[PDB]
Amino acid sequence: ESQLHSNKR
Amino acid sequence: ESQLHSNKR
Repeated sequence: ESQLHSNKR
Repeated sequence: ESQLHSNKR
């Protein structure tokens, strides 16, 4: 989820 | 995003 919440927007 | 927030944990 790291990656995803790095994606963020 | 719904489709992934769907995965919440």
